Order: sequence, then C-alpha cells, then structure tokens
Amino acid sequence: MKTWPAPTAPTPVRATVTVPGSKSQTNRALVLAALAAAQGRGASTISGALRSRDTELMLDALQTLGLRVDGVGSELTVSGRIEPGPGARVDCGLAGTVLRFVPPLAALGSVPVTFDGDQQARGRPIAPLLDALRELGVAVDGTGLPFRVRGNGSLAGGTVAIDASASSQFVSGLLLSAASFTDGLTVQHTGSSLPSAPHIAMTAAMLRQAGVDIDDSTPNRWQVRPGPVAARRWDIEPDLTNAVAFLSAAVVSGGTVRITGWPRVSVQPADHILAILRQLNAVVIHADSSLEVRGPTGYDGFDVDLRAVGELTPSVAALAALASPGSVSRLSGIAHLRGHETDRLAALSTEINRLGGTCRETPDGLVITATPLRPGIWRAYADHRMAMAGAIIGLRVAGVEVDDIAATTKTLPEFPRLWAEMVG
Ligand SMILES: C=C(O[C@@H]1CC(C(=O)O)=C[C@@H](OP(=O)(O)O)[C@H]1O)C(=O)O
Repeated sequence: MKTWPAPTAPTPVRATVTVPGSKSQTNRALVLAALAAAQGRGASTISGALRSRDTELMLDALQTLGLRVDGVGSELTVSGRIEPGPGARVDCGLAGTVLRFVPPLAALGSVPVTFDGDQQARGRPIAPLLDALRELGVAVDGTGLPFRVRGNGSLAGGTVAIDASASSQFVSGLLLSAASFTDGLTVQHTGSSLPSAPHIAMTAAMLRQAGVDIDDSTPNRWQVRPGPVAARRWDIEPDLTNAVAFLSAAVVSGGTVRITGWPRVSVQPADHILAILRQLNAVVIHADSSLEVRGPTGYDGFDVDLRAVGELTPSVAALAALASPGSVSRLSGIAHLRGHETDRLAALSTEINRLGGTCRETPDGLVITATPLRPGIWRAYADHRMAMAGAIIGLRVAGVEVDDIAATTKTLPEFPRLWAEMVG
C-alpha cells in the first residue's frame, strides 16, 4: 500500500475545519435507539451521525440482532426488534464500543449471538464484562473473542461488582441496557484506577436524555432503574477528540484554526481539552458558534494528566515531541492505554524514537524529550489516532510519511481531504 506524505507547514496554518460527528455519542445513540425500538417505543433518528468504520460496525451489529438501521448520509433511523437469526454473528472489528456495548443488548434476544473480531481486536480486554454478564444471569461461552451470548430473552439484572480498571466501556456497556433488565442494575467498580470518567458521564447523561433513571451520586457506583427507554431524535456533536488533531496544527505552527459548530455545553470533555491547549499557552476563544485556537510562537515542555482523556495521548504526544528543543514533557494517568486499539504507549514510543526522537514509556505514561527529528515512515498500527499523530508530526518535519492513513476511517474517513484542505 502506498504511504501518505504528511504535508509540512513552513508557515502558520490558517483554516476553518468542519469535523464530523462524535463516535462515542453516535454509538451510544444507536444502542439507546435500539433499546427503545426493541421495547416497542418506535423508530428513532440520529441527526448529524458519524459515518465511519466504527459506527458502520455498530449498526451492522444492530442489524445482526434484528433491527433496521436506515440512512445514507448522517441521518440514521433505527427501528424494529431484537430478534437475531440462526448463526447470528457480530463482527466487532476494532470497535471497542461494539465489543463492549452490544453483548448486553443481544442478551435480550432469544438465540445464540456469536461475537467475533479482527485478530487485533482479540487482544482487547473483555473478560471482566463477560463475567459480569454471567453474574447477571446470562449464559456466555468463551472468555474472549470469539464468544457466544446465549440469550433467553431476559436479563435478570440486580447488582454486580466489576473491576473496570482496564476499560470504562465495561461500565458504559452495562449501564446502556440496564433500563431493560427486569430488576434494573446496580454496578460497583471495585478497587481504584477508573479511567475515562467523562465517558461514563456521557453514558449517564444520554441515559437521562432518554428518560432513564440513573443514580451516580456516589463515586464508583451506578444505579439504573428498570424502565422505558424513550424513542427520540438524537443530535450529534462534532467529535472533539478528532477536533484536537486539527487544533494541534495551530499549536505547532503558531497559526490559527477554527472548528465550526463547537458546542458551548456538551456531553464530551470540552473543558479538559481547552484547558490542556491553554497549558501550551495557546489562545482559545469561542466565536460565532465555532471554536478558535491561536497557537503560540513557541512552547516548552509540559506535564499533563490524561487519565480522564486517554484518547488524546497520541495527539498530545505529538505536541510534546515538537516542543522547544530540550523540553521534557510527562504524560501521566494512562497505563490503561496498553490495552487500546493497539498498546498506544509502546507504539508512540517506537514511532517517535524511529524519527530520532526521545520518548520513554513509564509505568503509567510517557516522558518525552524534544530533540530534532528526521524523515521516516510513521506506522499507524491500524490505529486512527496513531495515523493522525503522524500527520501532526509531519507538519514540522519534512519527509514524514504515514504507512496507512486509511486507518483514520475508524472515526474520520475524510481525514486526508480535510487535512489537505487545512494545510493548503
Ligand atoms: C479508545 C478510544 O476511545 C474510547 C471511547 C470510549 C467510549 O465510551 O465511547 C471510551 C474510552 O474508553 P477506555 O475507558 O477503554 O479508555 C475511550 O478512550 C479512541 O477512540 O481512541
């Protein structure tokens, strides 16, 4: 496959970028629309939905369970029932949200639904969630992919303790269907280290928008009351995590990038993002329903806790590599990233060091010393965020090529075009 040459920015980037819908939100909207339809409440529509490999894997998963998902552009309509056919098999691909959000949903069906995935997907944690489902009265064959959920059209529900240290999606996946369990559900995360708090809060918030009663007033504990899931119209926000790759362009080039339709109040961690940009002395302003960032003329090393926003680590590692010569940066809170798409700490370390950089993995992150970089081939490891991180680096390093820029289709199929239009 041909490499993709990352275009350089010998001068301040200046652009207005529209990024498409949020993956996290879109795939939550699809699961909740599914539950409503399967409850008999009717069809739901998702407006401004992300169309990408991860959301296509989700609706296909949903269509495999018996539901009907229509729409050619960003408007998706969900209808039908959970009624899987014989030999039903969900392809989880590399979408963690399918792997983690759909086995609870399939338990409401009445047939064995098999879950399978990419060889790379088979490295992703899932065993805790499967054990949870067993505790909650579901027959599940297998402890990893491929596994079978043997549904008897009913999930007892109740109370369960889970160690979700490896992935917040184990809590989110349980919470999304719990309204449909007879007894509803009480989930207790045991121990500590619960990554990605904003994404469990995103689940809680969208549940409440669907009229589900969820109690999260005590940390590490969630209580959902059995009840109707409303059929409604869902309005999808631009993906703020993808927005940051584009905004990083303003930051490393000292230029100016605006993201259109940035939400003033949002179910995504916008505050965490903006605060991290301002750490690098970027100037961030809200203007005409769009977000504008002005990068500084230079910046030094930073320490940044990413525990709550781990999926920013590749773009922020790229920023750390492009800091003033000699700058030392520390990214922390992100031990759980060894369990992602790919182990992102090893991968980022490998690729940055290949460009002559200095990136050291630590027990919970990366320490990165900015040193001059050289041309090279930046490998994506089939990971959309790794691909975009190489793009950020090539803005400031001539001769950088990403092996597989198509990895970006996971959440942003149009990245090459978008990125080319922003840098030109
Ligand atoms: C891994 C990615 O996104 C994830 C989207 C996600 C979800 O709830 O939507 C939850 C978080 O999961 P975890 O607790 O396993 O880190 C994300 O990090 C990514 O896109 O890079």
